[PDB]
Amino acid sequence: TIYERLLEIKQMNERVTKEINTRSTVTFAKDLDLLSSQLSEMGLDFVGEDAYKQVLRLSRRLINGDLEHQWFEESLR
DNA sequence: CCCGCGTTTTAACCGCCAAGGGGATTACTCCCTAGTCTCCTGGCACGAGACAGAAAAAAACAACGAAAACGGCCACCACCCAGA
Repeated sequence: TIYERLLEIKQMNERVTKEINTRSTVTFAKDLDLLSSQLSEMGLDFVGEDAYKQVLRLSRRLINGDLEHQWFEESLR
């Protein structure tokens, strides 16, 4: 069950790292501050590195309890 | 109408997990309250005077209790209709 729940994350990780590393803003949310800075202020946004390395790192953070089980949900959302 | 007993359904209860609001505490600092001296004027005691109200007597009226009249219901008689 764990292996099957991580294989999909692997494939989607290739594709989704490709995606996330090119998440464009538009023009007018920044001038008027219309984007969600919440997942960035506490560094849960997946910008900067792999997806099948931040999912596992976040899982570790969650098991140790350092990461809320609610914010992990949004970050994976 | 409410108690009693019985199926049938509902949700209370337990227990377990996850999250965080807010109780509780600590440390810093200041602004508010206690305290005190001097000043005085508001509140109290005393005196007074007069009018609001108690009283009162008398009249008006406004609640309590009998016989006649009117209306309604029941019984009896008369008239009309239906049946034998």
